[PDB]
Amino acid sequence: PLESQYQVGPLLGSVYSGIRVSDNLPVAIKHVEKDRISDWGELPNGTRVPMEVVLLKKVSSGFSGVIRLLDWFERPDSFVLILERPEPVQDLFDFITERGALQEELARSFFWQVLEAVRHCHNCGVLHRDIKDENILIDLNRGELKLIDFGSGALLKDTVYTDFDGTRVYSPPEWIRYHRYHGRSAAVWSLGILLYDMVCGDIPFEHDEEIIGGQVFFRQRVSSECQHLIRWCLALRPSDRPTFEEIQNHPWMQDVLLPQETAEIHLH
Amino acid sequence: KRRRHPS
Ligand SMILES: Nc1ncnc2c1ncn2[C@@H]1O[C@H](COP(=O)(O)OP(=O)(O)NP(=O)(O)O)[C@@H](O)[C@H]1O
Repeated sequence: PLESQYQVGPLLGSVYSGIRVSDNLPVAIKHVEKDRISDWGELPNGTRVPMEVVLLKKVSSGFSGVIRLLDWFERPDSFVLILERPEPVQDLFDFITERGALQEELARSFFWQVLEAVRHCHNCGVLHRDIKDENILIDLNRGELKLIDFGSGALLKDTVYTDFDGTRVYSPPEWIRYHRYHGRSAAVWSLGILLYDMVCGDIPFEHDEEIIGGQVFFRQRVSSECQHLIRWCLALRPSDRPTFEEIQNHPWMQDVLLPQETAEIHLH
Repeated sequence: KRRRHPS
């Protein structure tokens, strides 16, 4: 089965809206050209798929803040991934573009949920490597965030990474200057970028020189507690960055809204 | 000007 187990619809951005005809579940149908893949892995059963598939299988167990792979298919020249599609949905990059700099209460709820999702990944041995507002979807009714696009991801390891294919402006200074990083510490850097994006309405750094200068100028009013968390995540030295635990125990991170509260207060 | 950033 393939083309008629899913009624397929319009382009989203090569990703199509689909409905699984066996039960009308909304889905997203992602096509990936074999030529444009550089990383491959093997599933539990041995067979050789794109890394993206391997990583999504590993995290698609149970419920979480990550968009789940429901199925996939090989074609002669492509793979096709069937993903959860929540509805109504908007990605965080568009949400921030329209709303501007988010209120701290809202930024705290989003950022916490992204931290839970990234922790979930790491627990499954998966490093995303492209955390950013464009790779985050907001389910507007439930107030739940979901991570997408594992296409630059890797298996989590504790040794150094010398390859990177994510977004440069969310990449850390050790990558810019030395083409090396460690997973968690890089992930925390990009989480600092993302947090600034939320409270200020745009990312802090556009150019390599700004990234390695680590001078964080705040363009909107932001509380001292939040500025501190952000500066901590954006420490130049990787070992000076906070662990995931220290981020979630930070004073600015306390008394988070539940997802449904977040929807009711800020999204409905 | 706020913009998206490709991989
Ligand atoms: N459930 C969903 N899963 C994935 N993408 C979605 C979903 N719903 C909407 N989209 C849109 O599809 C866009 C592209 O998906 P993404 O997973 O980022 O692919 P990409 O890496 O940019 N390109 P490619 O993987 O080469 O097709 C997103 O930015 C979303 O706005």
